[PDB]
Amino acid sequence: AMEPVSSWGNTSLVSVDPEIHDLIEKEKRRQCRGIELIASENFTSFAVIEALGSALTNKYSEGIPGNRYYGGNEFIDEIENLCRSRALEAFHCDPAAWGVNVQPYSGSPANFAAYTALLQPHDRIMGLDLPSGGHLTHGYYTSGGKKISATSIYFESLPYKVNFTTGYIDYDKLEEKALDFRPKLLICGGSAYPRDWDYARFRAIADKVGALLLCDMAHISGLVAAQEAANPFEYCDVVTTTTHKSLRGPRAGMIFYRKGPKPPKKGQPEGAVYDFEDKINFAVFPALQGGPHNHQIGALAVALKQANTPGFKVYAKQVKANAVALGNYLMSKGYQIVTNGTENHLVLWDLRPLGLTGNKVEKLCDLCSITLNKNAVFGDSSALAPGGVRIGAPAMTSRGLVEKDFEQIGEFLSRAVTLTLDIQKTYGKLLKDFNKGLVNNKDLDQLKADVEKFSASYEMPGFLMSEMKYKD
Amino acid sequence: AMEPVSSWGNTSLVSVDPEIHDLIEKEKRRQCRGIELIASENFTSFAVIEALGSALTNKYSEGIPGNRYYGGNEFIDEIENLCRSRALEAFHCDPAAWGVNVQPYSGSPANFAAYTALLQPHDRIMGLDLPSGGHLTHGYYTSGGKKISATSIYFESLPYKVNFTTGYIDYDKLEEKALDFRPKLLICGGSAYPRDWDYARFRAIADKVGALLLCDMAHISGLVAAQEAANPFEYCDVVTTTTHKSLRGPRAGMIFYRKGPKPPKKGQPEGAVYDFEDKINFAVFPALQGGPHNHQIGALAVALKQANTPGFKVYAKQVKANAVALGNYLMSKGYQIVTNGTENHLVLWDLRPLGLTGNKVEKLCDLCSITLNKNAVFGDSSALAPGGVRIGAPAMTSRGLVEKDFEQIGEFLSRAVTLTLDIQKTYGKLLKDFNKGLVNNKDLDQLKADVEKFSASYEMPGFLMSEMKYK
Amino acid sequence: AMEPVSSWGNTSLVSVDPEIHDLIEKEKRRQCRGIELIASENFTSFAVIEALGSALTNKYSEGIPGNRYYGGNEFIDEIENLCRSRALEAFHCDPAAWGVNVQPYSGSPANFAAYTALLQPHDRIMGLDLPSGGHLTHGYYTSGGKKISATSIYFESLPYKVNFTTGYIDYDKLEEKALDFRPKLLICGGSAYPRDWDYARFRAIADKVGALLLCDMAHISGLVAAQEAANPFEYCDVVTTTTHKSLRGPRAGMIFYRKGPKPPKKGQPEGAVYDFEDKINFAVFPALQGGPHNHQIGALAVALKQANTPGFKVYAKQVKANAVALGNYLMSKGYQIVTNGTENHLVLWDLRPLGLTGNKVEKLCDLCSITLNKNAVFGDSSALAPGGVRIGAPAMTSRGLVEKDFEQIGEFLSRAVTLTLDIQKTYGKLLKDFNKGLVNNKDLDQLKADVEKFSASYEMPGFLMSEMKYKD
Amino acid sequence: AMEPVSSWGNTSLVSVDPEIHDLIEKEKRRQCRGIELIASENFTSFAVIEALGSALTNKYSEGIPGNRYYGGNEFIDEIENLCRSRALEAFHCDPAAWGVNVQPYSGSPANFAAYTALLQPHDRIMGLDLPSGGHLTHGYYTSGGKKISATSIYFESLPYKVNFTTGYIDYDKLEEKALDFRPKLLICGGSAYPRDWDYARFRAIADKVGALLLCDMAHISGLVAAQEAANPFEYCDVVTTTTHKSLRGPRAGMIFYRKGPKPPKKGQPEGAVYDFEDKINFAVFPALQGGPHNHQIGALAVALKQANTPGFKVYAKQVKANAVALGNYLMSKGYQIVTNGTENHLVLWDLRPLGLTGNKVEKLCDLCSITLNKNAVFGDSSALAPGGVRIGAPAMTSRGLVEKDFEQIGEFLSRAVTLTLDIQKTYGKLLKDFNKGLVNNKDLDQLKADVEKFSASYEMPGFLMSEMKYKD
Repeated sequence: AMEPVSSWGNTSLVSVDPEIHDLIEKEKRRQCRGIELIASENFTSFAVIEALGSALTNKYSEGIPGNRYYGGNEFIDEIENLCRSRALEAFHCDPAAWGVNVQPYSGSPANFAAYTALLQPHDRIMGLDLPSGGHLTHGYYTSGGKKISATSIYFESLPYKVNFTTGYIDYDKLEEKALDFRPKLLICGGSAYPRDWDYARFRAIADKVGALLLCDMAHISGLVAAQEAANPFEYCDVVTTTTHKSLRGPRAGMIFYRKGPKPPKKGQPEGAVYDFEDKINFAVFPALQGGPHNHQIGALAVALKQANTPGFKVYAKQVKANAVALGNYLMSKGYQIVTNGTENHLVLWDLRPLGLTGNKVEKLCDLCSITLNKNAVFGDSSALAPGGVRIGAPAMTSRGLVEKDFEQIGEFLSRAVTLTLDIQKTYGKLLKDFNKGLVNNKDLDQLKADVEKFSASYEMPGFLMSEMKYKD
Repeated sequence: AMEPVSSWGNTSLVSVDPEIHDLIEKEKRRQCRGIELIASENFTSFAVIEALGSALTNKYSEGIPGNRYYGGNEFIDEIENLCRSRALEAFHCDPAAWGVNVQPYSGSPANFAAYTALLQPHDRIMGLDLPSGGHLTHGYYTSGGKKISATSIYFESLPYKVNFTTGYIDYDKLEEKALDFRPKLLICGGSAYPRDWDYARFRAIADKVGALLLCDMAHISGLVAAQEAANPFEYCDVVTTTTHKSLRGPRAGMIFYRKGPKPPKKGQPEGAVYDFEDKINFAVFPALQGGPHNHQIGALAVALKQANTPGFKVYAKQVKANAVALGNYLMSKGYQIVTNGTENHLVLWDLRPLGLTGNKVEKLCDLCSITLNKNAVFGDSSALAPGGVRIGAPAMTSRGLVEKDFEQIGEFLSRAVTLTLDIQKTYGKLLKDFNKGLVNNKDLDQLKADVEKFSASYEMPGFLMSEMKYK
Repeated sequence: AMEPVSSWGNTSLVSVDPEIHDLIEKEKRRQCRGIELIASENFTSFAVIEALGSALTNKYSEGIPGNRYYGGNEFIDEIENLCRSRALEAFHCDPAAWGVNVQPYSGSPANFAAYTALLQPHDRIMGLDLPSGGHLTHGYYTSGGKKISATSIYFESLPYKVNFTTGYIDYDKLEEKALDFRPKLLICGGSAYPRDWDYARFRAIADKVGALLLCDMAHISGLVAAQEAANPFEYCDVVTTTTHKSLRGPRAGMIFYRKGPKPPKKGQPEGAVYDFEDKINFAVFPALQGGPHNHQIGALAVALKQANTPGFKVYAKQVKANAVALGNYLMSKGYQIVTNGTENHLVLWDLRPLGLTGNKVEKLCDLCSITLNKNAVFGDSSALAPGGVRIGAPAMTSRGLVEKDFEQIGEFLSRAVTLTLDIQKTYGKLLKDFNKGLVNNKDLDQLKADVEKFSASYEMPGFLMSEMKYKD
Repeated sequence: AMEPVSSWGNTSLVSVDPEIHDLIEKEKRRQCRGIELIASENFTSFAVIEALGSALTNKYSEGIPGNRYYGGNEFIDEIENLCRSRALEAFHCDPAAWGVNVQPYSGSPANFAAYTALLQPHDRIMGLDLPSGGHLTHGYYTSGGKKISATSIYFESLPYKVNFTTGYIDYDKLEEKALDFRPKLLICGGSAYPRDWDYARFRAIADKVGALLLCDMAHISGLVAAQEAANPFEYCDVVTTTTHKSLRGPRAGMIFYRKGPKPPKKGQPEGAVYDFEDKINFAVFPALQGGPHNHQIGALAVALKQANTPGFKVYAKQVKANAVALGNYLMSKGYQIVTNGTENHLVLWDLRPLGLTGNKVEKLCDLCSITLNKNAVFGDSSALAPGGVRIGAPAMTSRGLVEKDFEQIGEFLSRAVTLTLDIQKTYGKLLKDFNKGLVNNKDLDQLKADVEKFSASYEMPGFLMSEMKYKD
């Protein structure tokens, strides 16, 4: 006789699996007690989480609204239709001119499905170089010829770079490379670029070379929705994105695409219309994915309602103000940040004038509950180790921090790199020598204590600190 | 001034987004007031759902445990390590001989990651034909040459088929085709095959052509774990799977791969070891995916603990017994099911002797709250419309139903097919004429009321019916 | 000062390069003192050879008539236009329905240019399996997965086979395979098939799968021109060929292609015309080849004028009659030939009922001035060594031999096989042991003397035996 | 009842095919009554032509010497062995360190076989841009992305260019592009570059990216053999070539390749040996070609003996001296040539200061029996039409012309461009209007008469003007 539904199927997690419950509670405390500066990280809302953890996971719904493979989809269809319509609203798109597919499981699935829809295998693609701040999904191969990204495995990629002196995208060199290489797809957007993008110039270049133009706005999508960044939809054919990061939603992806008549073009028929919609939907399903994750789609619909509010626009402004305040604090102490400022959510800190690598600063910061990541500076790939760190404002801004709180984060960071220099001075630059300073270091222990006391004093979206298992 | 954190960030869904809360409540009612017979569907536990909706969604953890790109992953690592060890335990794998990657976002990403790891672009692949019960991810192109599956877009696929007459896999024709085509990868496993798989013969055939052998056990993984189906790990190089369907977990995928010393093969260096682990891990990340969905991984760990219990084995046996009881009931009424029985969780009902297409039955059933799906029968890819339906036992067995209950489902299905025949008699075979009978049909109305009364009488996992909005 | 023009530039070969002159003279003697049974070989006319060795080699003429890259092509254009129209005439083609490109350097270039014109890289192709009598250029990979043919390197091939019992093409199994594999191109034609081809059935199969249909008629082109074989042009979209072999011309290739209105079809616009011409021309140049070999094209024009005569049809009839006579002779001695006959220029002799490999017979025959070649039988690839030999009539028919002379060739072959059996009896079946009987063998010596006396008694086209350096 | 062998088979071309005989005679007169300035053109010897037009055309010899598929090859083997040894000797190669395959049907087949042997489909290749003086076989795709060369269809090509100001190869931009693109094969060699090549620098660049280094020496091979050009074999892995053009042989190709121990390198296993020989032979046959053209191989053997003489070195010196004399003559009259000189067999004349396109000069020259061709200048591809012409010295040098005679060619070319300007002045720059001056133009008729009288005063290799049908 089967174990009754009430026993295996309705009992709470704490009773069914205490081991996993305890680990989630330790993770909740860790999220409270640290300074989260990873620029792709955020803390999403309880309401998002409630839709994410729901019976929507129980429904297979292959196809799209109106064109499903089987039945029972009356309410899945309303949810997905509402999610699509809220996505277009949040990004201020006319539905007569733009559509969206909200089924991609995450950002990288969204990008590969866009490529699969738009290109043939082996077609040429250009994206921002990884050491210049691009993302793996935009193409990456090593100097030894090893194809790392599946984009470089299944297509033919060539990167473009920032100017090695200024840290800005070298638009003239990109134009020159694209005229030589003739990509079928030109990608803009990136993961570690501290300035806004000139989409109008990308459109000029794409038109010269005959390329499709795609923007991957994953890192900045919250700023785009809030009209706190340049609008890629004004110039790009397709726009991909994650829904987490600065949009503060669940982990998922979206693909936006143009619809309707095409703008006037050289020697090509009158009345021509875009033909992206069917290709993109078909690439997502049946080509690449299986059943949608309807709980993710439901949670995304919640996130998009939350993003299309006056409150979210104030958040987006504060994210930017906090990044500027942190960058200015660091610069005031003599530190050097790439381009000497920022226009978005992140700062790139050049550690070479300190004689440090980002590997050392990242390792020491992680030991005092500050999470950031090493990052190449000025597009360099010849340095043994990356010469900088990337630091982002979205996550701590979501916990209510404002400029003065980010200036205190700046001083914690200044303390961290001072300790890092102290270790390197005492023990040396070699990592097995540097590691000697990371154990039994009372100054490091004290910085960890200060960081955790600071972090633990702010609110937290998504769960109630007052009810968590580990409150200290 | 920013909105307080508590306002946007801690308020419940019912208050933040009443529209979406209301649609989830309507869907909750729909799930426990219908007869869910879609063979890939199941109803997972509240414990899984609680880990799924958790703060684990807030952590980026690119890499694998012990080799992460970022810091702060001390507890993510413990969760993923526990998930991996529980997956190996559920499927009775020696960790010295098998590893697993639990990051694939779903079943289809798991398969494409496995192909990326093991194959070069345009390498040849063979899998069960979609009309014979295979899955899209095993390859599919149309008679017109259109490449539908990404597997057929980026690789070179060729399907193998069931026997036209018996409905069993034709292993002799498969071996003949594999000798001619010389796949680099032979895929076993399927989505609509009602019998178990001769893995030993797949290994014999793979060895004759020097192919890798992969089993996609997505549909039967719960039966495999409970040792209620033959074990593909005994013979396959790699096993991919979903974690929902018969395994009753979250939507996610896993890739299992051999590790350690290889068994003897002529032309193989003494001491040779498998080299799958690094290639599979690398294909998942950095090649294809980005950050893992750690809430899925935590929820999967819960599901794998629940699966590795005596209770789950009782469930898996009951799923099979319910599928048999339903198949036997239909055959007792004179209906025809493919291979005249089943060895797993599903039954294929051949509707051709009735003069009915699968879509007519699927449509009428959906209007009386019975969800199944049309399905080709005996590998047929000529017929205008599929000639059968596929019915699965996992989801309703999860609501506590046993053989007698599945015999009542059988009577509901008999009534549905009778009503379909009645409409076809009166309005005709053209779908545009048939549809006229689906409106203002008092027989159809009554069948729906009966089905929903029936479905209402059983328990429901994952949420409390006593708390739902629409009772 | 430079060497005077008349010294290096006008002096005869005999004086400029006595070493090569001597070698050509030894090869001329070899050609008219042996029995040439290689089914792909012929002996061409002096008039072809005079055009082949001419000042036409000095002219670069990239492009096609009416559309060259260079000037100075007035007379080259006239020659190439003549050659094209003579090609269409020789194969009874309406020039409104068919065109031809005569620039391919040889047969294998003609095939690859056709694939490049018609297909995308990695498209699927089906041709007759090499062990079933197909050609390497139709696709060939080993059981170990080694891609041997460029066709299998750059495209995706799958072969079809003869019936393993009867030796005929298994058309039902071909249709079954084509429906599964769905090639974009189906190839017919072969190098070692003793029967004619059911082109109507290939067309029915190609239409069922939507394939283009190509005939590589290289081996039988002279028979086709003479209307002594079924006409591939009635059913195939494209026909490729060598111009040597049974057509008796220089070594070159041609690609014929349909032009003008298409036959009725589903989903095809009314008034649709074939679109092969520009693609095939462009594939030959600029895609694959460089300057045409105008001496080849001039020599080909001569051969096509010679092929379109009553006398050539009599020759083609005689070729067939001689192959049948030889096959009948062998069968009357108890030997076995595949399909128990022939309908074209060649015979496939099954040596397995004699306990012999084709390798042994080919080697002993070669030492006795009989040239043929080993060949698989009944499509077998599992054997160690091929179990048969292929024998063709075109070359010795060109020296004037008729049925009774080919029956004498049969008796030489019987003697050769009897000698091979005697050697195998004395020295063994292992090839290394067998070879011991091929040195200082009195009966081998005698058979060689008799073969060469026989061969020397016939006329020889292409050069004057009365003027050659080595007459005895 | 066959036609007698002597009738179709031994009768002379003049009797068998008067139409073709007549056209070859017209082409013979055209060759020795005009000024041949096509830099890829030459006039080969009668001795070469005698081997080219010979019974060697009758022999199938698939395989290589010592590894043939069937028999009868005793003398074909001696010829091909002698051809290969004479090729290595003419290019001063140690046969322990270099091998050669002499079967490629022409230059473009030689290149594609080398690519098939060395590379996988879609591998990256870099070669000199067509507008910068490269060859189609090195890669070519249009600005619209149309893949023109098979090299660009089956592989992934990217060109490098000359400096737009100086006309020399821009080695710095080449190294920059190779570092970004990471080709598997770097190609040097070209069709319209007037300076020598820095092979040592190409090797430095190839080593930085791990590429193979191939030289296509087709245009300069006679200079390389004569040690009148830098030696590509010192630095390249593989060298391909035509055998016509400056080497003055038949139309054929060769692939040379290193063998034996590899030179020391970092990360290179000790004792490493080259692995090209089998891959290249196998690519030529069976992968790409069928039977060798043994008449081309014999004619090539002749040409290689003629090339390895002191007389040929004086020819190569004179070719270069004649190109310099012509370039200096044009510069003395105020014309501009690219790089202000030449180091090889050709000159590039920049017509832009005159307001002329090469199209107009080439067409007017063709009308007065001067054959040259238009050519892009300084790597420009933006012009509506090329701004230069390319002029080569090999063909007229082979008819015995020396510096004084090339200065008369220079004055003839000055007269041609002066008349071209006259037509343009009176009718206009639109080629539609320009053509109005090319008919019934008295100065144009007189220049033609002066050119043909001059040309008739020189000797002619390959045939006897005293025996030709169409004398003056």
